[PDB]
Amino acid sequence: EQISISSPRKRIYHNILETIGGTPLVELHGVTEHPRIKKGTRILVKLEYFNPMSSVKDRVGFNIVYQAIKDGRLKPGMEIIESTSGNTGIALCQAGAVFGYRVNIAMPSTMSVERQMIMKAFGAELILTEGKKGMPGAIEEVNKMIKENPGKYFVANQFGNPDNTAAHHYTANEIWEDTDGEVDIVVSAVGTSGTVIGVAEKLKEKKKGIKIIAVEPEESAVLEGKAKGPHGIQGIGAGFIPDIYKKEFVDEIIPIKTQDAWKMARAVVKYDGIMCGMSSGAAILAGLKEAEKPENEGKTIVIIVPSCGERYLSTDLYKIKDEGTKIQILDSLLN
Amino acid sequence: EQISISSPRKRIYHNILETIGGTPLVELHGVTEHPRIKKGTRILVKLEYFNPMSSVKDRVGFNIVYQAIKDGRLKPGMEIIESTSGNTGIALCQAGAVFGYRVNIAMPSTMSVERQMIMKAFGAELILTEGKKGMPGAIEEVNKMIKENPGKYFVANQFGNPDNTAAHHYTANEIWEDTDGEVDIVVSAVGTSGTVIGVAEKLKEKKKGIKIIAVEPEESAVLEGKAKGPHGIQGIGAGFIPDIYKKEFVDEIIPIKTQDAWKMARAVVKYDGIMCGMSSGAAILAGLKEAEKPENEGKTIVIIVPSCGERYLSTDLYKIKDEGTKIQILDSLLNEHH
Ligand SMILES: *Cc1c(COP(=O)(O)O)cnc(C)c1O
Ligand SMILES: *Cc1c(COP(=O)(O)O)cnc(C)c1O
Repeated sequence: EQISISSPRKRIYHNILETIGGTPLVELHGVTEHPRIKKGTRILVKLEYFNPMSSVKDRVGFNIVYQAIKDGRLKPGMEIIESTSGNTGIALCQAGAVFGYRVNIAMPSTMSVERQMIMKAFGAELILTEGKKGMPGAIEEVNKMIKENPGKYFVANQFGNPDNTAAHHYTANEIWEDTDGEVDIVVSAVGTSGTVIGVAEKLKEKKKGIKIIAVEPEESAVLEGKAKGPHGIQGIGAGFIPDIYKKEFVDEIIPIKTQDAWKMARAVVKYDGIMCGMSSGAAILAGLKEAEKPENEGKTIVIIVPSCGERYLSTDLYKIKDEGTKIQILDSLLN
Repeated sequence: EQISISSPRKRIYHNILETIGGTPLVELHGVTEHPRIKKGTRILVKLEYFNPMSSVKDRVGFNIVYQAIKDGRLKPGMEIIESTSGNTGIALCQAGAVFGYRVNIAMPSTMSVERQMIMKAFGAELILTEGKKGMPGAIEEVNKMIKENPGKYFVANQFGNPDNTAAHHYTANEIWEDTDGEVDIVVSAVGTSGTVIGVAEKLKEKKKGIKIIAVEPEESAVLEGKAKGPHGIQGIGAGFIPDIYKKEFVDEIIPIKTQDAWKMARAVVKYDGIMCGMSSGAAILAGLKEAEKPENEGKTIVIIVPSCGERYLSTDLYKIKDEGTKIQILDSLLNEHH
């Protein structure tokens, strides 16, 4: 067979923010080579690290800040300020630099040492919190900071800001377009849940039969009624239900163990040559568990890949190695 | 003024390899705001970190393996090898993974330890040579391996492989289409020279008068006949003139100093929100200087941005915090004369 690379975009972008979105939808083949996965069943991954700062959050940082400005909620003199688990902080720095607004961030030193190492360069100004802080380290921090410093700050409030969810109607349109309306199932690991709900509401609008599946850490299955627990899937498992979350739009929630998520992440880069992050591992494994169900035969399954594994080198993601063959590794992951 | 994000690609890719190329051409603004740069001249950057592994090398690693598999130089039973500790090794690992070929990358033990990890992630067999030996030590190991194992390896040979250069006819094609034939000048920091020449070859077929400019470390201006020397602009300044290099296609060569390249890279991310790498900082500076030249008013200048600054967090790229207002920094970057 022949392999054709991408053609010219035929567009000259005015600024980096215009290169956000329109991320590639790619077929998985290596990790899908399994007896119970029919050839008619298509498993596609939507690579969000193709965004300017390699994360799905690029859509969110841009939208939150952009709307706030056109709204009047953010105006000359004020400053953006948020508390995040990583990529959101980065996307806000990217938007701030372009719009000319100084950014302020507060995150838990426990996520990924290199996310902390990106905000400075952009012109940001940090503060970081305790691990096991989960959010009281991210969230509250800014709360107090703003408090006495009145109408000077604009808080992103990613977990409750509707402009987060809204940015994903584009993610949804992209999925619908790229599959020419064949998308049957969409799988998404949840952080703020802006992606899962934003996509769900926009796709349901185009076709109600689509099944929306949320993915969360088994060690902190909060969407499934459990309590905040410790886990290693960076980017998700906030430890509480986001205000922007709407269960009515989610059909099934799948819990994934931190380790299986890492292991899946390893198989995906090894057998498909796609270097996805930790949360992507959880999303893909859950997507593969759907692909083997008898009633999903022939269906088209789209899985969001939030980030790239390179932003996790400092972690244990690629530390331990896996024994056995591919089919061997795939079996341990599915059963 | 309205800001519109990208539209759906309206396409499903058979594999990651197919998402290579077709990189974005973006207008620079913040760093072009200096009295000596005219309002007409257009300064654009081609972001090659939009490739699947964030570097211009994805095009090269792909084409080398693809062309070899097509010609029969690479076949079942063989393995890929290459002494490289940069982006090319990563590029080859990605191709090998998809095409199903074992990859072997040789590099000094002591350096770039998780780029190493990135490579091991793809399942690459790392060949760590003696630290104080450097790249020459790794190349010696490669030569030793292929010599003791005749017919077993396929050497990428990025500095002398015509398939490197050929890959950039696409890069060229993209610049031509994206600028609707308007491109006047192309600036490219040189590593293997695959980019500057592959683009020049194709573009000089499109129209007469397209200026091709190569950029290199001012501390190792080998293309300019100077002597090899120590510099800090990763990705370029190989220290010798690559076999695929063809002086005929290059109109001008601009030497850029290491810290200047770094200083530009910071200004670009800070004032344009584009986190480019070291070599990108060098090319952009070079490109900006061309933009202040009287004869270049109203022209369209295209600058290649080889990689993302995220792959340089362990270096001193962002360690130094520049003092001064934006104008002070830009003015300090463009104050050299004649
Ligand atoms: C932010 C982030 C997510 C977010 O999922 P959402 O539903 O959009 O909040 C997922 N994965 C990673 C790695 C992230 O950084
Ligand atoms: C590979 C690479 C280059 C290459 O320049 P070429 O003329 O194409 O060899 C430049 N910069 C960086 C960072 C690279 O990795």
